[PDB]
Amino acid sequence: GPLGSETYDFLFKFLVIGNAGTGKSCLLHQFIEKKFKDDSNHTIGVEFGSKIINVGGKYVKLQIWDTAGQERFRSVTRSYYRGAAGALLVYDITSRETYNALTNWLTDARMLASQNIVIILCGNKKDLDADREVTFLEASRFAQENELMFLETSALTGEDVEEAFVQCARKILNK
Ligand SMILES: Nc1nc2c(ncn2[C@@H]2O[C@H](COP(=O)(O)OP(=O)(O)NP(=O)(O)O)[C@@H](O)[C@H]2O)c(=O)[nH]1
Ligand SMILES: [Mg+2]
Repeated sequence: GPLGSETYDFLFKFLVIGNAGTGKSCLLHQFIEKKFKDDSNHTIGVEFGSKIINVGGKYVKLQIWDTAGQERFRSVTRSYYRGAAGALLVYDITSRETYNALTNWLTDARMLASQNIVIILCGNKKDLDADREVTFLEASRFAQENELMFLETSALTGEDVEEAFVQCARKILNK
C-alpha cells in the first residue's frame, strides 16, 4: 500500500464519533477488514484507518479517525473535526443514554468542523434486537429533523457498514 501504488481522485477526512461502547471501532474494523473485531476494548485517544472506495466511477480515499468516546479523551480528539468532510455519528440501539447524547455530539461536530459537515447517523448493534431501547421510528425522525442521513448497522454481522461510509462520501461529492 505505498503512496505510488494507490489510485484516487479525492481525499476525504472522516471521523467516527459517539458515546463510549457504541461500536465505533468495530465499525471501522468491519469497513477496513470485513471482520468483527474480537475483544474490542475502549479506544485510547484515537485510531486511524483508510480505504479507497468507488463512488459513481470516481475513486475516493477515506482517511478515517476513530475517536475515543470516553470524556477523558475529549481534549485529544478536538483536532480530528477540523477540516473533516464527513462523520459517522454512532449510537447503540440497546442503550438509550447513547441516543440521548446525540444532540451534544452533533452540536460539537458542527461547531468544530464546518457547519456543513456531512453527517450520517448510525444506529449500531441492530443485531441485538431483544435489547432494543431506541425505536427505528424515533431515530429516523430525529435524523430528518436535524438534516442527518440515517441507517441502522451491525458491526458484528457487517450489515450496512460499507453503505454508511459510501453514502456519506456520495453526499459530499454530489449535491
Ligand atoms: N452485538 C454487537 N456487539 C457490538 C457491535 N458493535 C460493537 N459491539 C461490541 O460492543 C462493545 C464496544 O465496541 P467498540 O467498537 O469497542 O466501541 P467504541 O465505540 O469503539 N468504544 P470507545 O469509544 O470507548 O472506543 C464491544 O464489546 C464490541 O464487541 C455490534 O454491531 N453488535
Ligand atoms: Mg473505540
